[PDB]
Amino acid sequence: REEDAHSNLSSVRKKLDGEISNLKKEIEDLQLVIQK
Amino acid sequence: REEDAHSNLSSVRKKLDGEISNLKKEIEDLQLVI
Repeated sequence: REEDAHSNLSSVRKKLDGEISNLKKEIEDLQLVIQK
Repeated sequence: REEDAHSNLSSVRKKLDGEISNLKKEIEDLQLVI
């Protein structure tokens, strides 16, 4: 149960960590466009 | 081990859901001026 449950969770975490990194990064790009 | 790890995961997971939604909110609000 809890190996697969650890995997199910950690794969969700792999989506959650991925998005959050695209979010922090695409903000940086966006601000480099914004800067005036 | 794996139950405390279940907690170590779900705590971080809740910290993720939180921080994801902060960032996602602000972006979505900000886009509304373009």
